[PDB]
Amino acid sequence: QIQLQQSGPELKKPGETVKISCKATNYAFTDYSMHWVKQAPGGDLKYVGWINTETDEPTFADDFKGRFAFSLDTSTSTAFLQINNLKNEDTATYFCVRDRHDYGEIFTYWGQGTTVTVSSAKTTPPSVYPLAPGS
Amino acid sequence: SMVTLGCLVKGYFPEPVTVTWNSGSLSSGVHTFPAVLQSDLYTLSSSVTVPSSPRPSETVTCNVAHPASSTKVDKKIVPRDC
Amino acid sequence: DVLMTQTPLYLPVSLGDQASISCRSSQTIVHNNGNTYLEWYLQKPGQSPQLLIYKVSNRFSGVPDRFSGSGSGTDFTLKISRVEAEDLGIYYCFQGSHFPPTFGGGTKLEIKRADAAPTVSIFPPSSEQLTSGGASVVCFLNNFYPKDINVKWKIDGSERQNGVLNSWTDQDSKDSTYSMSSTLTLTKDEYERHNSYTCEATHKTSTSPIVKSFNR
Repeated sequence: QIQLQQSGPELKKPGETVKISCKATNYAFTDYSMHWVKQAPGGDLKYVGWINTETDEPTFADDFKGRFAFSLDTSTSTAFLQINNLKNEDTATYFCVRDRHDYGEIFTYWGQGTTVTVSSAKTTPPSVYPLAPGS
Repeated sequence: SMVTLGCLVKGYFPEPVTVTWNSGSLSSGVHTFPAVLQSDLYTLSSSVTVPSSPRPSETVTCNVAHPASSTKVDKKIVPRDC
Repeated sequence: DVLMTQTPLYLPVSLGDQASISCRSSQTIVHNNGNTYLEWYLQKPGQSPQLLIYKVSNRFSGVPDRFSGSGSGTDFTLKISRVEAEDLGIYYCFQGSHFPPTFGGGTKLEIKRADAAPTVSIFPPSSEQLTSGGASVVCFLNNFYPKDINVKWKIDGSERQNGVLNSWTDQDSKDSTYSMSSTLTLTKDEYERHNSYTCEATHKTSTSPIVKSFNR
């Protein structure tokens, strides 16, 4: 019944900053550190890092060692992944996961994912053109 | 004899855009393709190969819905001829 | 950094067929604890990774007997025995032995069928986009199979290398086929300067590419 409900989609712009939530259900939220994974559109399943839910001490994989931040609210049991100086490459889907007190890792329970989209574009409607046979 | 018409949905942001054909009455041979990025906007297309006989007869409209702009726009296909 | 490598990139089979997908490790993956942490995830469309097997062979709580993990050292193999209609998705090996935990390449598990040729169609730009100034010539190569296929644009006899953005359908659900659009986009002025526009579909079901075109 352990659940890891995350936040809805986010249409951010290069530079803007974004914080993302991951609510933890049915378990001792502070006895298992949370993990964050990145999945670039169409594949790219990369690992962002983790934060010790006890001490709040974050651990980043070499590459997410720049604009990423991990933090949490215990009086709710919610982890957060924030990203700064927002680049285009950042667009993808971030999932929070956790283990089962195995020391070696086994990402068992994952979040549904929250997509973060980066684009200069401001909500602009499509122009429609009819593709009548020409040949 | 089959007639493939199409619909160029272009320059929209963000997503998504529901392309329907004939108010949802053409659920046969209809492909709405995955959007990409021409640069900073999304582009997508959609196809429907209808029987030769009925298309020219009439009723062949492309229906694209783009939830964000709360915009609904649909275009009927015309021969253009010459 | 243990680079997870998987094979094959794409694996198509019939229903009820046995599949054996494999993972390779740059370094061994026996964590200090005294155990290898090879993990098999199954991600469906627009979904998160379902752990299937653990510590090399330990199929997780609930995953069927069908799903079996093998291995020892760097080499491991997961293997289904009666592919059901819900096993399709992108399989992924993982490892929690070292840091950082790497994720395999992904083996897409799909359906196999009778190879079939495409239904190429070519459409010149519309009047309105043409006023707007842009000019997009589209080509649908719908319903072919296998997914491998290559479309070439040729303006006035000459091959047009740039300006095209392609976009692929996933395995068509109704019939297991694939479809695809290839769009070349010049400006009104570019498009204007020409006569003929060809879109050659070259599928393994032929030798001589399927050609369609138009003048102005």
